[PDB]
Amino acid sequence: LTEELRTFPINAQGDTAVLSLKEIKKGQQVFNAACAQCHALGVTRTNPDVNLSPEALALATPPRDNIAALVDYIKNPTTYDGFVEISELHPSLKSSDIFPKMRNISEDDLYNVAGYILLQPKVRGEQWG
Amino acid sequence: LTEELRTFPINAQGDTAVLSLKEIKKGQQVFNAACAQCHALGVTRTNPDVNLSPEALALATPPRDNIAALVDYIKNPTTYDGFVEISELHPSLKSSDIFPKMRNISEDDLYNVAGYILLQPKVRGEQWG
Ligand code: HEC
Ligand code: HEC
Repeated sequence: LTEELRTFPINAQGDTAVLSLKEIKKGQQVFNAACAQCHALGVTRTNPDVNLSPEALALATPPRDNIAALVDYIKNPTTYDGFVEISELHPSLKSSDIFPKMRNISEDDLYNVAGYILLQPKVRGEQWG
Repeated sequence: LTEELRTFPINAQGDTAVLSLKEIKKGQQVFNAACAQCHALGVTRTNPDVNLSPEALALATPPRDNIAALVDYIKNPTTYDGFVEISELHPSLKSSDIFPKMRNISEDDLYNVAGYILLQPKVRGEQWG
């Protein structure tokens, strides 16, 4: 896994960040623990269109195709059109009541899961999402 | 439990229906199995304002203060302002994927749970919601 594949847009301004492989291993864990229930393989079980594929992410509002945007999303989940807050029903830090796995999640983890999500299509191609 | 307390508005047109106590016992079961996780005591764990109290229900869009409206809600969940469908994240029949307890739910059950929900404030007063 070259440093190239591990280079992702950290924000929407185009800035790049190189994540360590270790962080990605941790992102996967958090992901497999708190997201795989409805997102295994980068899909969205109950909403096929709003996937974890680059295309879907890029077309979200705002685009969720960069680490910052993905981190924001977990901290403050919103519908695809991004105008209705769904933190009450979607896993988030203010939703840890009905989502036990969100009680010990830290920014570092959010950062890692974000890198993990963005990594998958680079390595699994269209198998992801 | 007189037949009076068991008289509820079946629809928004003001029609009344008298449910049997037996049906209410069954509604409670379905409720305790599929709703108590976020609605025990008629509350909404992750959204305090959108409760199961008569006032909140009556102020929903459309009002969810009659059996038909409540049944519709479970079949097709929508935000409080009733304009965003949240069946993908809220228990419903098209949401039974992530909500196992919704796989064997029948209209009869929906009808019973609806009666149960509407019964609680009549017997628990403000303790409910
Ligand atoms: C089921 C209970 C879910 C779990 C567990 C997680 N997510 Fe989810 N997510 C879910 C739905 C039904 C939706 C669509 C909401 C809508 O109406 O738009 C989503 C969406 C996302 C997205 C946005 C996808 C996109 O814009 O294309 C992301 C970034 C996302 N979810 C990430 C994510 C993560 C990291 C999770 C774990 C912390 C997670 N989700 C859990 C349903 C569910
Ligand atoms: C995982 C959590 C969860 C479960 C389980 C759940 N609900 Fe909800 N429910 C919510 C949330 C959160 C809302 C608020 C949605 C909104 O308006 O944004 C809600 C709202 C509702 C409302 C509308 C309340 C109002 O005042 O308008 C009703 C009716 C309702 N749920 C009934 C049920 C019933 C019946 C079940 C079971 C079949 C159920 N819910 C299971 C989380 C849950």
